[PDB]
Amino acid sequence: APLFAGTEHRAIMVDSMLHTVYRLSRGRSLTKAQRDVIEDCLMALCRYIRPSMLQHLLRRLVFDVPILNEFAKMPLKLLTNHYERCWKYYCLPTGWANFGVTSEEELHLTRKLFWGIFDSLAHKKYDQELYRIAMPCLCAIAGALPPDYVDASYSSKTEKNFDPRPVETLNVIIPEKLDSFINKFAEYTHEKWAFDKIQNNWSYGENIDEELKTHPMLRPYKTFSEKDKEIYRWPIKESLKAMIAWEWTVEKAREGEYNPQPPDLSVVTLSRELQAMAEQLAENYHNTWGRKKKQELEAKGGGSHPLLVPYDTLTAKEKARDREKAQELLKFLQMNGYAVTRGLKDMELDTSSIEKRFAFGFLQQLLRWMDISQEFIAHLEAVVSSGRVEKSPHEQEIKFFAKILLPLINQYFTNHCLYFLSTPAKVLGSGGHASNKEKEMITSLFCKLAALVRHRVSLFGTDAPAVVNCLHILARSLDARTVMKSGPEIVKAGLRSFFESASEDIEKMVENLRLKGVGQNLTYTTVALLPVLTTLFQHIAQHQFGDDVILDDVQVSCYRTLCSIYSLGTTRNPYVEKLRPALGECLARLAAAMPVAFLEPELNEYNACSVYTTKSPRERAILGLPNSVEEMCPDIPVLERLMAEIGGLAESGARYTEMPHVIEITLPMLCSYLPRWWERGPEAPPPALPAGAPPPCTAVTSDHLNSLLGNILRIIVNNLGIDEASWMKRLAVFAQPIVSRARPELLRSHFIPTIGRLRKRAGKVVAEEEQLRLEAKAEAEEGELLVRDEFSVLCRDLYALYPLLIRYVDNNRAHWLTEPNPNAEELFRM
Amino acid sequence: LRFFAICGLQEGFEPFAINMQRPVTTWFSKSLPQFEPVPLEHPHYEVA
Repeated sequence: APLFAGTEHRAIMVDSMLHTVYRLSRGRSLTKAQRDVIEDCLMALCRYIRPSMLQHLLRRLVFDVPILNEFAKMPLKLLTNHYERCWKYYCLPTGWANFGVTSEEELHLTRKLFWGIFDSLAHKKYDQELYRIAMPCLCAIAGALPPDYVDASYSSKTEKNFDPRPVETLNVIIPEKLDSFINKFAEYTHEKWAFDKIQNNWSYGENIDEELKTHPMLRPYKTFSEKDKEIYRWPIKESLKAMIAWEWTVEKAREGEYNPQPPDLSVVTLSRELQAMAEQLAENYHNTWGRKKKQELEAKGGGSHPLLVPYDTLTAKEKARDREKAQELLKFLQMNGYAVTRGLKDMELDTSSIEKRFAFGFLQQLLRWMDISQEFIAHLEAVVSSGRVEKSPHEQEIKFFAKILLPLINQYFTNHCLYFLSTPAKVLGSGGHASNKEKEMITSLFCKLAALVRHRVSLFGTDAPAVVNCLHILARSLDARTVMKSGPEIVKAGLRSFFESASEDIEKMVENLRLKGVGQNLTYTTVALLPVLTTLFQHIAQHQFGDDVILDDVQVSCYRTLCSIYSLGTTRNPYVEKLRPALGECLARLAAAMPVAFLEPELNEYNACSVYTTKSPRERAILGLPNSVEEMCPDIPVLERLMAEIGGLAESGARYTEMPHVIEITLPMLCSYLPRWWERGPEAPPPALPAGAPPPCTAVTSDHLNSLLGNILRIIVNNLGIDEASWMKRLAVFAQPIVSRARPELLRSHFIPTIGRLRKRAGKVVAEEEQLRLEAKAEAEEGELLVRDEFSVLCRDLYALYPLLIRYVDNNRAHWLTEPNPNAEELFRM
Repeated sequence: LRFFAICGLQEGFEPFAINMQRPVTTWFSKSLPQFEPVPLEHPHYEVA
């Protein structure tokens, strides 16, 4: 198989081989081992064949796989592997390196395959094997398809080993006006065929022969015999009767406008609707042609015609050969003035390129299945609460939603995250940016999924982790700035309701912890809300959406969540102790996201992205908002009060048990808060200083960041050497961001003594280890675990402190090297 | 050199033209079309 790579020069033979092997695989009376060998050969070949050569095989698979019968299993794996391998060839605009780029026909076949499999799997009953085999294939195809790909040949009706039945033309009668048209187009076709001869150098004569270059029946249409008039009119009769069976109404509203004299129809141009009718005409022509070839196959007793695949599947060039006859017939109809009307939902859609985008239809289907999920989840909750019934009318839909949709959502919105975040001004992804409507649809999907999960984690059972992962992916892929600035009131209210409900649930958790509804709320929060809310806030802070998203009602809800968490922080309990880490992480992300300096409200009136500034004094009275920002929820201490308290605790050297709330909740909050508001406060880069700038809403300066880092180091060294301190790594991770902005004095003041103590402890422990090595047998066995535990705690302390040191070293490395520093030399020594 | 001392000097890296008594000569891609013999291994064009 590997030798088959780069076999372009024999593409026809390779395609014939692939077709023959696929037929052998589909063959009957074949033992299981033989079928396995054939399937292995097909997969090995397709592994190495170039993606472009597999187009013809994909054309057959498009027809075969959607049935999703037993034979359909191997094609599913084949397509999965092929698309996973060649995802670049289809997705990227530049294409896979050295392999070219996909074509319009290949992408159209890919979409046909995806939607056929999706619909068949959705309608089919649940089967574990089929659902496990198909889902990877759907994910691979979705990843391969470009998010913004638009199919030129889109049919709203999307109607439909093969059925070659054409329409019953002979059954329906033919109007007399259409019969006159039949005669006129008959001599037109005669003249066009005469022009074909004159192009081929053929002329009039007594008989048809290649050497003669003459035709016997090329007499003028006036003397053109009676029989051949019928021969030439009969295809025209069949076409017109076909449109009549289609119930399309053709009316001669407008008056129609040897040596061959065929009128030139190229001037006449088919519109979208005319081109659609002519597409269907070519469809009927191939359908009758395939019926005849099926008759030939029946006479033979076997075999399959290579061109038996459907018209839409057939490549454009093959379509073109038959497209010529239908388009010429309809162009002549127009020239004669005949107008054909049927009515198209295709016109109803119109160009609608954005709606034609693949991701658009995918998200539409996802939202429809969100509605179905709401329905059957409501039914399941109703039955579980009382009147238990095992019928489960929506069992198939539940299995589909849980097994196919959720992994599909996860994979698709993990692969194409940047496409949905890119904006026309700035493009994050390789190419293409999601439309505003697509962004709104994904936001609606996230909100609907969150509402579906609300207080139903137990109902979702083992699928709750998958649903929460999908929520994480959707939140990370959610673009909120554009949705808020220009988005439907419905979707904006949906996201605002998500935030408000999150705030309410967190308030309920806080009050319950302070002390089955309580259990349900606690488990739902801890499992889905705090992680999902943390991810959403991290995304907003990272992408700077904070100033745009968190405004007005969102600001109110964020205030509530913020200081509700802070109030819970004061309370002492085992559940609170367990929950403290997640609450602290969520608080840190919220602090990094908020656009208002909550810690310092005295200078709020300068801030423009505040509810008080935006809303009029008459407003905020309809809402239950306090008149003064200070009262918005007083419990939060002021920024400088918090800084004084942290310094006091650090100087007092209290252990972790003394201030569990501080280290876990407050310190991460300040670590996230200080950099953000320094960037906006004094000492900041002045890009807007030349223009009129109001006084900064915040008073944070580099002094605050230096002091906080010093206090954090003091706390870590005070708690140095404790038996169990799991908070140390979290504190180091949360304190990294502030480390960049450490004054040079920090080295001497804090880092040198701390690393010195660590070095002293390491020396003592290694001395103990050497003494143990000197000892032997039980003396060696005893104390080995003691020195091992000492080494473990020392490693914990080093991994807590060194991550901060490395960042500090990097910023001051250049200055230390430029100007020799004895402090740097001593730190190197330690 | 502005950042050689900060990064590169201690790692043992040496300036490219450190001990060259004359400036290094350079060649640039001139965009003036010129007639040149058809390569004997040209992928697309063959002269017999």
